[PDB]
Amino acid sequence: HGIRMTRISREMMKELLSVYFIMGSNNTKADPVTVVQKALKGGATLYQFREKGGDALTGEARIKFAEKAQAACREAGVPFIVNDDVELALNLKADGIHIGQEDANAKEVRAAIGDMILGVSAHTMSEVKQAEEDGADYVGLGPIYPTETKKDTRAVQGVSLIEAVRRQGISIPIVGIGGITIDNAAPVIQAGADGVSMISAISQAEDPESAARKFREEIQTYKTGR
Ligand SMILES: Cc1ncc(C[n+]2csc(CCOP(=O)(O)O)c2C)c(N)n1
Ligand SMILES: [Mg+2]
Repeated sequence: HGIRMTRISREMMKELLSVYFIMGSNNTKADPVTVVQKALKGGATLYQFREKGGDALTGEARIKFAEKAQAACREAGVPFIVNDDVELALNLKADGIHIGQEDANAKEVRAAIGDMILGVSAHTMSEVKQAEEDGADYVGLGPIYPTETKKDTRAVQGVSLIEAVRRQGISIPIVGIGGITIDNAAPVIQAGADGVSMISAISQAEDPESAARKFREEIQTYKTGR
């Protein structure tokens, strides 16, 4: 994953979304970079650096943590995505950026980042369509199941929006998010998603490596079987 000179293809985008681990320092009681390393070794296919709120790091300390997480992703051969912070993404030469409905407007972010990967969180059909017309490479849909990791979430929607987007014939890359565990991931893939994303199911696991590996095995099975 080098410096891109073309938009990512939908085929490659959908492969990367399979097991999409998201983490910051306030999401684990263990050493944060160690947790990221273990998730990548077990099989996460994409990583998002999300360091915000709670007792998150700030300043130089947050930047130095991001550089260590990015180096972990380079050693594993997995792309590094930054949540929210367009300037950090550009300064680190991240592989991409994830934004939501209250963040910078997708059209302006797509202008600022060239051919980097762009993800948008969406909760409704118009928001998916808008994200696609704005130049997103994928959408994050949810919350599928109840979750407390992110404070301010929208209402729990199950797989309803995923099915509705596939019914309207839209083929954009989709990752499901919100309260996903190894026990409830399969239906997200059966409804038509290209992957699952998680924080707690991996970051707070007794054994994050084995948790990542089990997700990778299960998601592969269900993508072939739907
Ligand atoms: C790919 C992507 N889609 C959406 C979001 C926003 N988001 C929605 S629910 C949630 C918490 C999940 O934690 P848990 O797995 O512990 O329930 C997050 C961070 C994002 N940052 N990235
Ligand atoms: Mg955001």
